[PDB]
Amino acid sequence: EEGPQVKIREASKDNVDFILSNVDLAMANSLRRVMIAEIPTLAIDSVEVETNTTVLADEFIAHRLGLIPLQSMDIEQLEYSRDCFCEDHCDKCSVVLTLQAFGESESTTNVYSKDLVIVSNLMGRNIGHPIIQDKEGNGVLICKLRKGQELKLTCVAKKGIAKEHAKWGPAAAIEFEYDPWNKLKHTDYWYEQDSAKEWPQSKNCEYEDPPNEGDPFDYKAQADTFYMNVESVGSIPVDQVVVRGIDTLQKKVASILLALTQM
Amino acid sequence: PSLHKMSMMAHRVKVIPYSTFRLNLSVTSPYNADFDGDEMNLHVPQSEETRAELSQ
Amino acid sequence: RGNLMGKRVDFSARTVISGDPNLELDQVGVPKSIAKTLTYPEVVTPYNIDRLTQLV
Amino acid sequence: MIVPVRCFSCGKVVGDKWESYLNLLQEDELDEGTALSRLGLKRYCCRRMILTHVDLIEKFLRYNP
Amino acid sequence: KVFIGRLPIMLRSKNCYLSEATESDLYKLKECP
Amino acid sequence: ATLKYICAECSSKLSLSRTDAVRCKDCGHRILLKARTKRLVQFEAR
Amino acid sequence: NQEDSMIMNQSSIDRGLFRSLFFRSYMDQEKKYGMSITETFEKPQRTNTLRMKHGTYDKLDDDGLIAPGVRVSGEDVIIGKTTPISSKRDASTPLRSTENGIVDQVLVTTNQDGLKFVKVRVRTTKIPQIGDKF
Amino acid sequence: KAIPKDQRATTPYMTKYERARILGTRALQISMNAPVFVDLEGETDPLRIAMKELAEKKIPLVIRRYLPDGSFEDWSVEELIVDL
RNA sequence: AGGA
Ligand SMILES: [Mg+2]
Ligand SMILES: [Zn+2]
Ligand SMILES: [Zn+2]
Ligand SMILES: [Zn+2]
Repeated sequence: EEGPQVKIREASKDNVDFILSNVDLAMANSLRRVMIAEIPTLAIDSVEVETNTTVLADEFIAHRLGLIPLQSMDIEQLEYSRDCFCEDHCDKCSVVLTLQAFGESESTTNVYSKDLVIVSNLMGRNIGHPIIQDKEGNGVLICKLRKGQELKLTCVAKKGIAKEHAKWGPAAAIEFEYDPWNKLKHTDYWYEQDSAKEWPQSKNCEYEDPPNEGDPFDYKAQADTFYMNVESVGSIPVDQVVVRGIDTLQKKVASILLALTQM
Repeated sequence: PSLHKMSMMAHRVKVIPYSTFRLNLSVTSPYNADFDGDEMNLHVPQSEETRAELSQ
Repeated sequence: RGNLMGKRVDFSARTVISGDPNLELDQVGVPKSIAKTLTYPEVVTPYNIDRLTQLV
Repeated sequence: MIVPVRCFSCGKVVGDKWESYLNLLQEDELDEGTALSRLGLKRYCCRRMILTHVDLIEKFLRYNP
Repeated sequence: KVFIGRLPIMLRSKNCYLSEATESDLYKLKECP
Repeated sequence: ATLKYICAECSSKLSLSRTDAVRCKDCGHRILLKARTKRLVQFEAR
Repeated sequence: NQEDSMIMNQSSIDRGLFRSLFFRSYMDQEKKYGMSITETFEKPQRTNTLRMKHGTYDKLDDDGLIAPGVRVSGEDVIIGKTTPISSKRDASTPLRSTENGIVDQVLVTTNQDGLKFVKVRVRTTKIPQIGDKF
Repeated sequence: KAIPKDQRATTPYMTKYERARILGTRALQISMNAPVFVDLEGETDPLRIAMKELAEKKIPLVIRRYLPDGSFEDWSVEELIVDL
């Protein structure tokens, strides 16, 4: 249609399997990195603890809180607190979450990511909602309490990127493959008898033409056609994990173009 | 232990982050150090004269 | 043997060692904290006068 | 000691899946290898997260205050 | 009849409370089973 | 308001001061704890 | 990762890989001297002795104890105590100079002798760093 | 007793130790605001100033070399060869 | 009582 082309193989709420063609490996890999590391998300970043009568320590809990995925759809309209003008935080730069739990039951009382409450004003933007993918609708199991085991704490979720902490990681594992038949001779297969029998074929072997032995080595050949799979954690929908990745890398290069211009 | 004159050599400071003394790998052998949890001592000269002894 | 041939000494430091393929042979990675503790006595000379005033 | 939220290696949420896993074994009677797989834990990094977990929290809850 | 000092007892021995103690008692007693 | 020391076993609050006697009220045991500050502690989620 | 060193996944470290807890319990007591000349667990000020530690005494409560919530840091005084001499001398317990953390549990009990017995547990989270052994 | 210049027999070359101690000494003196015998062509480190002084053999120092008997031979830094 |  233009320059580098996409061909989606399988799509879902959580996963995007696709083929990227007419691209440099450098570009596919740069995008691979960008998706993992530089796409902004919203995650719990400060936790004021009012009371904790649990078997878990204040900071053990605090840590788990950061790892709880939050709706970061409209993350683009939330300011990075550092760039914001308020003494610490506000609605323009943060989502305030409250978590209050108590063992009323004789049986063990469970504390879930569902038990979170937004106390900040959202400005009608899609943000800070704890991501629930859970079948029974409970999300992450934060804690367990017996009886007089009370948990009272306040959360300040702030905009951030995986470079600062992997809690702002919007993507889980990103699958990446190229040249399933080693036509490029980019790997030297370790073997005992036969590299053909010993090394399993990948799915993508089908999507590419086998080399046919009675042919010379294509030194001319460069690497295009990349079989990838982006897995979302839920903070952002899979499509956006890809789109935003492309955008972030574009904006990143843009900064360099502008920096030259200011100079 | 310091069974060699090479178990005590003079180096250029490089101030870096993280709590470890960092050394070039080729200098490992003279000291007899490895990184399985070894610790090393550093002494700072105080005289222009003293430094000259180390450097020269 | 303990107080005269050997001595506990000031301007000394010690930590865990780890190797670096990006350091030069003759250099030593010093943690910021260790550099911030150890000190060198520099005499105020017209050459160093301005540098030193800023360090101060 | 209490289910890890997110798999250390890849970072896929694993926090929700504990009770669900423990249930696919008691009530559904299934073997560990199929239970994990039902829960969508494909990569072994994710599999090891649940498969090797030791929910010590329960033992801790057995003490009074 | 006559008190002749104190003998330090070894934990989980006959003369120790914990020997005849059950899992549930130990948890109440603040002892790890 | 105020619960200076808590009981180790029966977990009843105690609110005592110097020269009261280091023991629980209705419970024996001279153990006793300290009940966390009323000043909130803030932690980073990293 | 040359010569017995290793490369660790910082991403995993964040996710909770190899993080641990560290607790340390500082302890003290009120020593009685023949003629009922017992010690005192209190928050002292200048008031004659001046022979007292540098760490913020301001973290202590009237009982010479830090409340079990407070983030302690330098040689911050964890236990305040005084010794009378034939007057406030200082017998305070500061946080191990190097160490930092949070007050976990404070135990206010009795000695077999019937004396004021104190135990202060201080907790910290130790995250995998660059010189850490495995 | 002091061996005369025409009867000296120690190396006409400067020992590793001599050079190290000369540079250390001049560096120390320069650092203690002593007068510098050469143009500091932008130089600021007293060791680098000392190396410059020794380079032009403009150092007014003398190595008194003691022999096991106690006698000695005096050698100027101007006269000693620096093949090091 | 442990570490190289
Ligand atoms: Mg070793
Ligand atoms: Zn703001
Ligand atoms: Zn994983
Ligand atoms: Zn009681």
